[PDB]
Amino acid sequence: ARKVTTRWKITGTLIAETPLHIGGVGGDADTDLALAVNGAGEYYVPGTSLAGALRGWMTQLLNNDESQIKDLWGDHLDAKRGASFVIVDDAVIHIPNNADVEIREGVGIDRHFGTAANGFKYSRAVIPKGSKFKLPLTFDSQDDGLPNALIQLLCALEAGDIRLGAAKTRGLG
Amino acid sequence: FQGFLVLIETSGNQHFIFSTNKLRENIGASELTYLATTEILFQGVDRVFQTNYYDQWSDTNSLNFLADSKLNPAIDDPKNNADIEILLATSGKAIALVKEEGKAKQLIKEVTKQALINAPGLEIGGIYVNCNWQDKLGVAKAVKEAHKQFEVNRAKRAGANGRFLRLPIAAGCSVSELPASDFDYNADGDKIPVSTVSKVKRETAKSAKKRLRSVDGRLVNDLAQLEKSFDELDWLAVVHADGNGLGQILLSLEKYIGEQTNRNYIDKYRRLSLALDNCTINAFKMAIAVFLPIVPLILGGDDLTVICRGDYALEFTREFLEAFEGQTETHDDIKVIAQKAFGVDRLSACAGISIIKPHFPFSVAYTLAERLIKSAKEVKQKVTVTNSSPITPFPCSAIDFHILYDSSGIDFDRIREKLRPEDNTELYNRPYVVTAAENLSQAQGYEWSQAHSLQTLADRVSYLRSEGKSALPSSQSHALRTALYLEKNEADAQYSLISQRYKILKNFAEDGENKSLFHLENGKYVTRFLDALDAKDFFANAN
Amino acid sequence: GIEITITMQSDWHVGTGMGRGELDSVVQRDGDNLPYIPGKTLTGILRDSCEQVALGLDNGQTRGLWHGWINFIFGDQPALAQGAIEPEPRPALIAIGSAHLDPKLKAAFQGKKQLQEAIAFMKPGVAIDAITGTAKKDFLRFEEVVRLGAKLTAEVELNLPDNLSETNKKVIAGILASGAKLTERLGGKRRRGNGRCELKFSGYSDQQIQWLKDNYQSVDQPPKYQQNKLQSAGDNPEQQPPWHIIPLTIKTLSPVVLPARTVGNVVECLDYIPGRYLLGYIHKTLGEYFDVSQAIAAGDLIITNATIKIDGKAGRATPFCLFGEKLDGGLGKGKGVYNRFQESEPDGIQLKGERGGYVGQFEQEQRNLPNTGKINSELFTHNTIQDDVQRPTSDVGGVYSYEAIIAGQTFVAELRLPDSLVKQITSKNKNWQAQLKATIRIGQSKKDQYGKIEVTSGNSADLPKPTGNNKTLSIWFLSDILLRGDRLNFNATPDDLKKYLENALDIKLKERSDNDLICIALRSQRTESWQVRWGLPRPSLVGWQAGSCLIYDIESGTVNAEKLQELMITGIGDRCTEGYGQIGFNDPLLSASLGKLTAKSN
Amino acid sequence: KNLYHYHQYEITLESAVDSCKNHLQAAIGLLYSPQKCELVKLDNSGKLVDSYNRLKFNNLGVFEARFFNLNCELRWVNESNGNGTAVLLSESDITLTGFEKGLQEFITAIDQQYLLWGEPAGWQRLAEARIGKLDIPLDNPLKPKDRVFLTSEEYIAEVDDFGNCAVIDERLIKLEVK
Ligand SMILES: [Mg+2]
Ligand SMILES: [Mg+2]
Ligand SMILES: [Mg+2]
Repeated sequence: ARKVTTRWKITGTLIAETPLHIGGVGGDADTDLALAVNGAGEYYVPGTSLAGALRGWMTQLLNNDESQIKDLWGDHLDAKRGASFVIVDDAVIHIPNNADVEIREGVGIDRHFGTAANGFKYSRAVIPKGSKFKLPLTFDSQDDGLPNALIQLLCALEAGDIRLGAAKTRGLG
Repeated sequence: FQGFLVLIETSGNQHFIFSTNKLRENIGASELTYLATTEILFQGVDRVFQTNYYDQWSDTNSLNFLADSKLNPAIDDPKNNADIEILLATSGKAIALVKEEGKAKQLIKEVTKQALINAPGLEIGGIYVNCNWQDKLGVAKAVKEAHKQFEVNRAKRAGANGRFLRLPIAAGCSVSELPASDFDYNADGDKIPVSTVSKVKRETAKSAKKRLRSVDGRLVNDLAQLEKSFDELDWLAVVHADGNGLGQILLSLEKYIGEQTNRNYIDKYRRLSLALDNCTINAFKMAIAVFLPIVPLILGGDDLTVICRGDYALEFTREFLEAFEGQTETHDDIKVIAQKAFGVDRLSACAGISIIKPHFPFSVAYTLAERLIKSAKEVKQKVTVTNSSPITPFPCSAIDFHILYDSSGIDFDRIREKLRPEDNTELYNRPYVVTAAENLSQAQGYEWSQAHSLQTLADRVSYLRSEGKSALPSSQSHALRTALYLEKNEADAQYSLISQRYKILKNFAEDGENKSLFHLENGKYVTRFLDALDAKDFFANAN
Repeated sequence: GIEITITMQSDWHVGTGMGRGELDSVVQRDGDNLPYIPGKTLTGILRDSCEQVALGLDNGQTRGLWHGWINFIFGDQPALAQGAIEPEPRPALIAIGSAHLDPKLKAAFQGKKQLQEAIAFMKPGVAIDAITGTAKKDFLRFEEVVRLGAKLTAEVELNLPDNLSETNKKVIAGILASGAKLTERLGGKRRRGNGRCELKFSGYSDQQIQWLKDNYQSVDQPPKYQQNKLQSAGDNPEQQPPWHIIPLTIKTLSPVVLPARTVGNVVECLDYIPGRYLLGYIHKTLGEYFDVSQAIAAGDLIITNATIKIDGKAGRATPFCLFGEKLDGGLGKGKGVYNRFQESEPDGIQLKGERGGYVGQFEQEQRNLPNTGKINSELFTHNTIQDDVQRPTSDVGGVYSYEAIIAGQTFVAELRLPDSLVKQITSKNKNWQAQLKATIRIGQSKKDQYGKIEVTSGNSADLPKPTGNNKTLSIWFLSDILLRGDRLNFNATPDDLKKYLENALDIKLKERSDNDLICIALRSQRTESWQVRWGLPRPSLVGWQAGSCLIYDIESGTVNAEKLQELMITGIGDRCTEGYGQIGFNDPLLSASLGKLTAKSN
Repeated sequence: KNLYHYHQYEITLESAVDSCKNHLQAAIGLLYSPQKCELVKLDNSGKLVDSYNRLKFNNLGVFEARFFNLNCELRWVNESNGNGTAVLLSESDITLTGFEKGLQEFITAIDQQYLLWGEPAGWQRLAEARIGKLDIPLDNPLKPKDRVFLTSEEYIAEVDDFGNCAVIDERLIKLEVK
């Protein structure tokens, strides 16, 4: 198989510091924009969506350097690289006790008349603040130790510098 | 007069040319096929009869020379001493008249021996039959007897598979079931074993340059840059196009020559074949205006197949088929025979068009084009000459095309049923007629042809493409697209939510009420809307 | 007796490049149209987890004692060879089938097309431009994922060597229990959370791992591989008439790959089972009663090809003398079929010759076209992963496809034995036909996903009894005929075939002279095949296809139906024991004129 | 040009090789048996050192054989319980006792090559991971980049009375390193 000097299982609790929205395909009769649910209908963070948030932040950290990012997150193009060394699982979101998915209303306000623009009325389901989900990372090290960029990533998560899901500029994530 | 008619014909062409996926072998294999009944025929004739057919071929690089009475005399009448006349020569077939049986026999020996040596694995044979000219119509009888007996004598003959027999200890060809015999090189320069069959194909890929570059100086000028160029490209398209009705004409041609005389049958029969060949070549030279990034694997007779740049193949084939119709209207030697056969002075062809991403296997993509051509060729039953009996297809030219977007599966039956979601409904109108509605107006099946007219698709694509912003947003086209996979009641429900918000949608309606994307057809519900969304980016033209 | 049970703990995706509707990628689905894990995925995933275990025990040495054990259990990977290897590649000890949903759940789905779709859902995916933070053009996909909580089970077979010491058996169980427990993910997008699983063997637990932990330092090299050589006795009776014919019914329980040829990267499949595939089962079941290897050498045994069952009987390869109307006729249309051995071509309408498929029975006053059977087939696409990049690459081929006969097809072969060999058996076992029921694996890739078939024996059928017509002799090739020229190579011709029958039957034959009626309708055939015992391909066999026909006017003498019967049993030409050479004389489907006829959850 | 061929019937393989031995000197042989396919080499007298026990049929024995050298090839195939047909094919007209002589004309003979399995691993050894080793009878040692080709001649002649040419036989010659 792929040689692995050490497998690191890196795990903890992630908490929503503001309401989340990871979108599904969209629309659900209750809202225009609808949360992603797993096959059991439970709300979850897809590991694709979380993995991309982490890979995204590292790319901003490493000044958009490709060369190092591909050595953690893997590649398809380079004949030497292929599959990802960081593995990110799906994580189910546990909403607080008695709490439930909230619907946020939205409107677009016509800049000339100062009133709601025609058609620009929408609503979004959001996971309430304080919901929890498991951090589900595995890392297959072929070198010794742990990459410092992967340590910076975990420091950034503990600092709460990473945002996940939609509407990141408008309150969420 | 008495003599013999020689028929020499090449079998198994589709297996020989199209099996191996390697572009150099498909080009190389198609070249060995063309040369066998031209270059090698004329060399064979010259070695037997002491004629100079090869010199005129190689100087002219065209078959038209054998039409000329000084260059290809009559065997009949004493006015000329000639003991050979070529009645016809073409890709895959040749026919000749010879006044002595031994030279008839020796000609077939000569041509086939050279094929065994210079073109191993090419299957070629011939037949000669007694031709009697004291029957006013014996030459037409000789042709039909020769074609009939050739099949029977093919069976009682040693096959092309009876050589290169495997011993247990001999390695394999990499590209064939045959035992390896030679070495060659991969595109990355790694050595590979090949058979003598594949070796000679790959060697011969260069020899095709000289022929095609006479068709146009742009074609196949550097084969390795074509392979490099195709990989850089976004889509390819295997185009296959085939002529309609010539086979029924030529099996019955005694009816259409006019004067029931051997000399007229020869003269008419020869000229028709050469005329078709020029019509195909001329129409191809017109069609390439839409684009160099085009490889003719086959071009001749009524038959074309090429690997085009994709997203230029609907227009190339449309332009080819329209140009081919226009050529056959204007060419005198077809006009009267077509006029007598089908009541209109033109012929027609249909095309199957795979459209494929460039790495996808050619041998699979060509097998689609063979199935798409069969669907396009269904017009040969739905549009027919009124009160003909037995019912003859009316000359109509049609396309069927795919656009794969897949990595493996490629079963035309799975492909088309997976977008036939409900028993009343099919989401494709895809055998599209390219013939102008004017020409068809006097056939049976006219209204069917108008529902299937390519201009309906090409118009709808323009509306999708029309605009500072989209007339119909993609955002909304994909809402409709999703609903089309539901029951028609739900599909019409979604359209009725939209149909007044986007005034362009009146043009996409098909009900005559501006309330459904579906029209009834043969009891089914069918739509063009999904063909227009698929083909939207495969209607580009340099014009 | 072993199973693997897989519990899927997150939504899972497998198997197909194709995509159907508004989804871009669709999951692999079995013959019930329900999602499942292909046995080649399961083997490849389980091997990979066992490879990690062995790579750890070797202290990271990529070759070593423990990688020897993996190659012992899972077979060698030729095409990873880096230098001269002199031993032939070992096959695997472990066969792992495909994992299917619970059979009682699968029954509930039957016919409920809307429910079969609901087992999965669309998962969206988007790729985002790193500087702008917005979705990239083109980078949108919607993907089918199957709902988590699916519990699937696979059959497993460990056909261990007949001599492995109990210490070594515990090592094998230790590794497999270890590799199963290390296996955590399978299918597509594993690295992004799809396809998390629990994989468990029946009867392997932490006790199997714990034994290995306690003992791995003691472990030796694996035993050497040895072929199961044949063994003859030479003791068979002489062959004596009659010939008993025992029908064997084959039913496919999983897809079967029967290699016709490879074109590009796709292996094409036959639509019948050649008799050579059944000799291994004949060896298994009857080699205890008589010397099966001597019987083959003497020709006292024939196992025919298995062809699709029609009318309760083996379907017969469509005769090339049948021609269909090119516009809208032929056996696929069920009308407009002409027997060109007896009927002229009609005026005007051109015909296409028949080229394949099988016809059911026909009788000399059928009033109908013979029942025509079709064989369903499916294309399965696979990949090969290069282990360091963990993705397929050109250096390991990486993509290939098998055509296969799908499950549920039924085929009929016939074992023929002379009376003297049935006496040999029946003196030893009165119920011997009961021992012919078996489940066996045939084909390419037989050890995993492909090739599982039921065999059932019928009751002894009657010997064929052709009509001894002295006017014309007509020969239908029910199977491929291999003849040797007088130089003992296969370049024989139809004139060699005339002499063969002429000499065999003691009659002189001449081609019928009627100008409208075709006398001969053959096609050439070439078979390329391996031989597993040799470890080298067979010599190439050349001949004529099944369905080929010819008819001769008898010049002198008289044809004897007794000898026609005997040739219809034993066949003609080379390798008749594999069912080559099987032939049909004066069958009325060649004699008749056909142009007028028409076809007949809980 | 004549390709000569000599036929004898109801002959055992041990007896066929013995009858032709004067012409099969140093002949390479290829023996087909139900368990294995064997290369062999006859010595310069034309004999196989263990011929009877190698060439017997009776117990999973050889059922088909080919023997070839520069001048001729012997073919044998079993037809009843170890009695077979011998056919020896030669460019030269040669006296053979008991064999029935015949010949056929051919137009031309073209040489052919068949690549043997594998790279180099008296007798030499080729090897390929697809098949393992193949020991081949070849006197010169092989360098690490060599290949061995079996070599042959294909004989072309008219088959049809319409003059269609075909290859009427292929004769094997020798192993050659390339
Ligand atoms: Mg909505
Ligand atoms: Mg795009
Ligand atoms: Mg998509």
